[PDB]
Amino acid sequence: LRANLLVLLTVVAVVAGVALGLGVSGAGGALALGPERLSAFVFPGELLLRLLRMIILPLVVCSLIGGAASLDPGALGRLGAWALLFFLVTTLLASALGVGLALALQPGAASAASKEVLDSFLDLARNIFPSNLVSAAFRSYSTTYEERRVKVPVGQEVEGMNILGLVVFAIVFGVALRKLGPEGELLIRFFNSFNEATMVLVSWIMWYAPVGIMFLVAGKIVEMEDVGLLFARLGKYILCCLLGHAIHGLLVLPLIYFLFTRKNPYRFLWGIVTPLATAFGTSSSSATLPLMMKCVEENNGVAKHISRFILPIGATVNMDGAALFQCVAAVFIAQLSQQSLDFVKIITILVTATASSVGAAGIPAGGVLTLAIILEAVNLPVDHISLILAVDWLVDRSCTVLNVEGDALGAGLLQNYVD
Ligand code: NA
Repeated sequence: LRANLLVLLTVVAVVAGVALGLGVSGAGGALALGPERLSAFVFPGELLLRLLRMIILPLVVCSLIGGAASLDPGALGRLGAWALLFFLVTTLLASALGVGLALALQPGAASAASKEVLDSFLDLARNIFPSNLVSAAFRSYSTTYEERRVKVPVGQEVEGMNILGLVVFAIVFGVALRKLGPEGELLIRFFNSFNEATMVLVSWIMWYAPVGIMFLVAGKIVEMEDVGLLFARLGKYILCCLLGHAIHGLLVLPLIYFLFTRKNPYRFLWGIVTPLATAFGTSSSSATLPLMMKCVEENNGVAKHISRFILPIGATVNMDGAALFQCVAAVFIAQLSQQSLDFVKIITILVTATASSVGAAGIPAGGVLTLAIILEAVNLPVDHISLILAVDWLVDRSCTVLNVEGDALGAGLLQNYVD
């Protein structure tokens, strides 16, 4: 049966990728391979990432326009308000859990070894309302400084898709098309057709997902080295992050889903195994978004409009795992510096992590850079980020899995709420 066949292929691909990476590293690794052969070996994962990122723009734009244009403005507003409330509550719970685990386990007991806040939030506001749509299709506004010796911000458009601005524009355009009446109907049809066509492409790219995922992990454990030393250095911190992610994903979110929707939450999770493993392989929520929409619509009973309206918004707003990681890292650095944490400091770490989780730049370091602003919100040293960079390759993937899982569970919860 194909639904189980794809899951079996994905699991086999992940296991074989880990085994192949360990074998290649044990046979000589990158030194035996060389940089040319290393890039050639990694290439299929890069190809999968390119295929996933190619169809992000038409999928998101058409899906959001169709979803907004298919609901009454009051109903759409209420649905969006409920979705935002769910996202905020889940992010707060994730941050609180991360802080609690970091304080309980004390990963900083071993002691064996940028952009401003206001500019970051102004950049977020600028990215919400893009200056140019075609430019927003592949560029985002970022603030840089010039020493005019007082530094002043300048800002320019740097590479990287502006998903948030496209999402906002698509929602507003769908609302306008709904308001038009008959005149807009044709356009709605057009966009709907376009979206369906993109879905067909996904149904093919999905079948290449396992073969890529294997390589996408194998090279990732071949490029790295000194696994034992890094684990001996940061075992407590890695355990804190991974345990927080596991508790939030396997206990808290399914508990909320069961409380609000009496159905089995793990049966729901079984239907999105492939997008979750794709998120782990790629470490990007936007790239695994199309597969998650496909699985949520097909494997689960979520309605088309609800899924295509909630999942694109959550893919940019809901970042539970990132908030958990940032809170854990901030607390860990606080214990490293022998500096006690105040209750006000806990409140502000929670609030800052939740606020800065929204609208991630999307680059692999985007979370890490975020922590810097966080560590500039409350006075803590920012050099220690170096050791955090030693293992970010795995923590980021663990974060991405949780980011997309929260989206899927929220879509299911809202679908039940409408029912
Ligand atoms: Na997300």
